[PDB]
Amino acid sequence: MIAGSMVALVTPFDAQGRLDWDSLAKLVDFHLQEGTNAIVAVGTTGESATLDVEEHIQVIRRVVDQVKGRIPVIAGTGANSTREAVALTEAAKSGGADACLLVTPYYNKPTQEGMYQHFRHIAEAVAIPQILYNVPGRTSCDMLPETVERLSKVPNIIGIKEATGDLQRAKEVIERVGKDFLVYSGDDATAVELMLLGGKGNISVTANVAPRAMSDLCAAAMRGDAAAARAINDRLMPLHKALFIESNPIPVKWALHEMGLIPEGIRLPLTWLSPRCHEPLRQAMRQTGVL
Amino acid sequence: IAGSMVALVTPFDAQGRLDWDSLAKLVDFHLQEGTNAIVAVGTTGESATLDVEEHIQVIRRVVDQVKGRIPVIAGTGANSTREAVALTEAAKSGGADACLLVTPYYNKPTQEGMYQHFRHIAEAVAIPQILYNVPGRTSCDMLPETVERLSKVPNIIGIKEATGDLQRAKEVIERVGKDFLVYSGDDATAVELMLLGGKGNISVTANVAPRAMSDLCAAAMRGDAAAARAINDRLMPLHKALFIESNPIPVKWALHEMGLIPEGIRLPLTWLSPRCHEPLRQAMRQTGVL
Ligand SMILES: [Cl-]
Ligand SMILES: [Cl-]
Repeated sequence: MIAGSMVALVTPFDAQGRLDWDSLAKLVDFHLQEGTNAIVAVGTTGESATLDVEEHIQVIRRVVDQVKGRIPVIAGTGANSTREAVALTEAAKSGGADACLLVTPYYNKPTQEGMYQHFRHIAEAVAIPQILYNVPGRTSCDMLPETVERLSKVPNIIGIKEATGDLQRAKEVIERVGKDFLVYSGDDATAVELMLLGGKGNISVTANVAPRAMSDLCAAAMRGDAAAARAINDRLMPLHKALFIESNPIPVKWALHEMGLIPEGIRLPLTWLSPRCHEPLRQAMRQTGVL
Repeated sequence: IAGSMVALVTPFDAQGRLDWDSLAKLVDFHLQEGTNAIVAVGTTGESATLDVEEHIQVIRRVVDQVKGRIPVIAGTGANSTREAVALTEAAKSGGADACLLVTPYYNKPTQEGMYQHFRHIAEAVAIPQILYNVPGRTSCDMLPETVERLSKVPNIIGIKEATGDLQRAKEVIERVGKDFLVYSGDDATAVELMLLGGKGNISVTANVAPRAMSDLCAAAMRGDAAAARAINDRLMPLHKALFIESNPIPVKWALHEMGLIPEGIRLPLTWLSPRCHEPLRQAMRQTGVL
């Protein structure tokens, strides 16, 4: 089921920037062992922007083939061209993905109607479940709740990753969509509150490094155990903050390399975490018991 | 590379196919009306929805028609350094005089990552390169300290500053060498950026008012503030209405109304909403374009 703690998985690169399949296999085994509910491969945390079409499908198949159906595998397949998004989404389907996550078009600032038409088009073009993703702090556009509600009535559009961290927005979306349309957090610091409001999962950067804790956090929030959920969240807060001290996924790749899970590669225009940021993150990782 | 530089639309037919005859009409319109350069396949040209093959073909077609009469600048930015290098290499082979490279959108690089991205591209491809800062689209802002660093890299010849912030414009102009040229990417304020020492405007409004834009840039660049401002003030209703919905949705409606292009635009962009037709039509009539 496409709910709970879903890791926004990094894509590990060796120091020359090439895909590191051995390291990817370690990460997939770690999630399998620690209670992660789903894996999101080749999204923003996975450096979607710097993977070419051939690499995008390679990663998806390698994750799908290793997971062997044990938990869902969701593929990032958004683009700011409708045509490209269709091609990425068809590739995910061919690759064996259970669902796709599609960011709102970045850069070109479509109207709300253009957002509707874009997602309506992709939903009809490719028969795979699709999850919308609203992150205005990256895309420079905001899919408003009225538009989310319209798309919630389309076949194959199963939910939304809402990344604004605006809990008034979360509540408005949750109120306006059917109970079958699931609202997931895209903001690790506030995800507990979004799930307590009725959301059904967290597509999480923190989960890369604290998957068991995040799995426990989502389960607690999702059953309404507010005290338990907030307790884990409050303990993780320094790590949620540190993991965005420079743009995600720079901090989390540093953290995963410190854990011995991945190599030091990251592709331009992203850079390895600045040394001025290493202390706050290392401290958070020790404090939460991750390292 | 200076003056009124049109941020040229890419015309499509009703089924979304490239309309080469319409493109040629537009290039002739600019040649006749005093436009000083053409920026092909940028933001106003729907770079996002052109595939690699289409991108280069548009550049090739514009270059070949222009025949050296005015500079042709190609939009070649990307949010992957690897992609940006390929676009830039392609434009150079295609005969572009320069390339315009947006700062990486969506993935929010650090300032150091911006430096390394642009310096890599400037080393990789021997074609003049113009930086492009537009935080309202990219969700990152290239700060003047980074602009200055890059202004020392060979091959990096200028910057299109689209923030509309004239204190930002002044800071950039003061920090960089007199050889590194600062161009406006905000039509409403471009006149002031040129009066501050900027050297052109990479303009949406020039698509529909090329003569007026050319006259405005020439006045601003020789320091005739009164004449530059009077032209700009005249055009202001059009500058505003051309962003009533995200550019290039309004300007494509305007160019179709003028009879210059067909009514095609590629998803996720949509044809101008009906409620926006009147204010734009009125602004075009007020300003003498229609
Ligand atoms: Cl971030
Ligand atoms: Cl706009």
